Amino acid sequence: DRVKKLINSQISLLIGKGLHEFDSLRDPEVNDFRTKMRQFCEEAAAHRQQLGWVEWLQYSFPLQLEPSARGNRALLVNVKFEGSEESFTFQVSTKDMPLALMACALRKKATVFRQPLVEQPEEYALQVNGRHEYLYGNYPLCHFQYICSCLHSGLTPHLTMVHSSSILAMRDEQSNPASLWSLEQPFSIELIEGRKVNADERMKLVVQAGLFHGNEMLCKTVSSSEVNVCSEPVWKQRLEFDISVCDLPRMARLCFALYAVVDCPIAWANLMLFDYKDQLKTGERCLYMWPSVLLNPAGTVRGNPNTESAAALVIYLPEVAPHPVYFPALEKILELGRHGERGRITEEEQLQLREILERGELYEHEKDLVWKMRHEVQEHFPEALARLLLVTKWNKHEDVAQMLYLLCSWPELPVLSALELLDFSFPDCYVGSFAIKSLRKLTDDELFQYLLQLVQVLKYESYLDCELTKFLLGRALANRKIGHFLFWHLRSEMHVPSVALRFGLIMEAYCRGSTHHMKVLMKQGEALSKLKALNDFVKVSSQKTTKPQTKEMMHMCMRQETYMEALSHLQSPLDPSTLLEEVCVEQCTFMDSKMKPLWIMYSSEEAGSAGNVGIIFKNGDDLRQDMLTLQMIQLMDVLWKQEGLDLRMTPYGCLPTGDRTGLIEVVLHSDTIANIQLNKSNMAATAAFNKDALLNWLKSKNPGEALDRAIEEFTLSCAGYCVATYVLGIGDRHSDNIMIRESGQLFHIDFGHFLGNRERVPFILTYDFVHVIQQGKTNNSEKFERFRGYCERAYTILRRHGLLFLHLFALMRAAGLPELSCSKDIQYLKDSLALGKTEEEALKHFRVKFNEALRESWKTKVN
Ligand SMILES: COc1ncc(C2=CCOCC2)cc1S(=O)(=O)Nc1ccnc(C)c1
Repeated sequence: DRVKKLINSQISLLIGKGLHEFDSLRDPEVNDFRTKMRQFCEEAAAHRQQLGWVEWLQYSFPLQLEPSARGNRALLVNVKFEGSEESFTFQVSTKDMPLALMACALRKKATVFRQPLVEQPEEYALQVNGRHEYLYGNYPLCHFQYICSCLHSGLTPHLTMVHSSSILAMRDEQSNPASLWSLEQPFSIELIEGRKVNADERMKLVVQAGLFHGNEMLCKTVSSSEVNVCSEPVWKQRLEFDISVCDLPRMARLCFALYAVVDCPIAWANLMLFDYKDQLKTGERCLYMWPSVLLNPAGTVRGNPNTESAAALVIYLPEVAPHPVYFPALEKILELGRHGERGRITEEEQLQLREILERGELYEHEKDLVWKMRHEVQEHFPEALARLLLVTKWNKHEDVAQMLYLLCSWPELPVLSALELLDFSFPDCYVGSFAIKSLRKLTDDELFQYLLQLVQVLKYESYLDCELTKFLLGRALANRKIGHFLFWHLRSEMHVPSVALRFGLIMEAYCRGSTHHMKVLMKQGEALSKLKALNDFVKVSSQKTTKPQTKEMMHMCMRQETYMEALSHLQSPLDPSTLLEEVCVEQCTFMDSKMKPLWIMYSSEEAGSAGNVGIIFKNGDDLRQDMLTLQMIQLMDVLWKQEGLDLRMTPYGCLPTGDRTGLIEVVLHSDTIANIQLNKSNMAATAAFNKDALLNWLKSKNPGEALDRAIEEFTLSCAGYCVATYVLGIGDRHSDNIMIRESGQLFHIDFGHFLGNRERVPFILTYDFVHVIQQGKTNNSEKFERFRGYCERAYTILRRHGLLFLHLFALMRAAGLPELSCSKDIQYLKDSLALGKTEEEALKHFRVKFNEALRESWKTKVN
């Protein structure tokens, strides 16, 4: 009671919505979700409380491995022991396991402390200094993301030997405190009246209505009669749909659209015909409609929360029986579908099936053949499940029972196929459950890669308690990195009234499961409060006083006790492994752009060089599209690295955290092309020609022999971003949104416009980069053509995984991004990846675009 009331107020602050509002609804669906999901999450917290010390490391500090390891050389390593400032530098091989390194550290400890030790290497974990990152398991050193980054950057790994008893003390510290088919009457509803309708009084009001099973219409859309415009329109009329009440599928939704005629659209509404407990809905309903900016089937089945102004359509769902009618059980359904005649198929008719299954829209007579051959499909082409599901007649219960009988015997599908089955175009709760079963095999690394999309799938759900929510909640409770990000993906959409109820409930369920992680997340949101307040002080001050004056005004504001306490010693929302220890106030600043984004610098004494990190607080712009583009780029880099192609990419973090608010990870020792190209006086890189400025900057940052590898880092990262921006249609590319690292790595920032946005983005080649690739020479086709090979290679690797990109982009349509909503945007990708052509055909096409970019590049060399 004493702690439960505090935990409840902590949860409420964390999610920015009071838990009392959930109870004020008096909603049974909400209440049952809160009881059931708190049971599931506390069970998980208890399971975690007893975990072994190595399993607790797997929960808190999951391994960050290189993509090639997933599923030789000398190396200097510095190792200290927890509780001592003394350290030991020693040489190891890139192929040695952490155990060998730990055993070597223990021998070099026994020889200094003159004592034959009791502790063994098996009792220790290697922590990365000043990070929530560990090195454990049977993997060679080079296979870890930390050691791998240290070899490229030439840096020395600094590890700490943490004992098993210390790891177990962290676990203890973070403890949680103690029958339908008989009804053959046509489906009908009574459109009674409307409220708060704001429309043109010269026009008349109409109510269109469709019956949907996801994207497909169950029957033709019906329309209401015209009634003069006013705040309270009255109809009191019965609308009949060409479908039997027995034929209505389980996941069927009634979609409404209120509009004016002489074509101004006013509002929309949806609802499920079956409630969460499978009962057919009866009685009067008040539908608080959403404003339209015609019928919207993919829209939310929950009403508009603002009842103080939303227009409300009043409907009556008739009583089709004297008793409540529930949806038949799986046992009753499987028996109907179990009986299903099998006919013999011709060998000439079997050639037509194998061709269209491997070929993708179908013709009317081909669907007839796909359905007839459903049994041969299940047993020889099980990967064609989604084609068959689309040919099934969801408005004819005999077909649906027959399909579900095959589904329950269907072999498990590869992850790529399951991702397709999560699309709104497959709304059956059993299809969704078969897809989740096939996704259970996803590794925590694959899960995390597609986590963003899986969160958008939750918006397509028809009911609060679903298999996907339980799967995502179960994975978040067993891996703290997944839990961290799943929290921030939901927390960032709390300002959207259509998703606030579901996301606030899922966040509450997680907080029951991890009380310690709630405190860690609160500390992060508290920092975000102070950052918003400090960015507001800057947004105002910057437009009166000069940039250097506003900087010391910001620095004094940051030096207040409330700021110094809130902004220090927290986990980075961008990376849970990165600890943000001491704010370096004098190092902080802000951009002179419209939204004045804050650049907050941090340092750590325990972490050293790796502890010096930056975060950019952005308020005013929507960070969702950058986050998606960056994840897509990082996916391309994982795909390329899996084929042994490392193109030296820079997928920095970017996380939306609230309404037009979010963080971006600063990439240090990097500058924009525009700033290097300023060609300033008295500095190192000043050149005779501007085409040299960038190569002279690389020359000053990488002296002598370092330059040759800096040019190769540039070439590889160039080839990678040329392909990525081409495939993704990233336009609006200029010198101020292209940055380069002191290492030679080139990268892109400011991903506001992608997928052509409506024009087709060509392949781009800047001659300023071509000059760096050619090592400052006018003609160097040896180096230039290596670059063209790196490009062709990168492009062909991505095409082999084009379906993965298409399925992921299809799931992202749920997010509501203005430049990603319909098939028109997904078309840009099929064109850029040339997915309908053969490899030699698509490479030939790609070669033409690269040559066309080269002709465009010579138009600036000749000048
Ligand atoms: C879209 O906005 C951003 N995107 C990325 C960065 C980064 C920078 C350096 O490290 C990797 C991240 C920063 C921002 S920003 O600071 O909000 N905007 C900028 C616009 C143009 N030029 C600059 C230097 C910044």
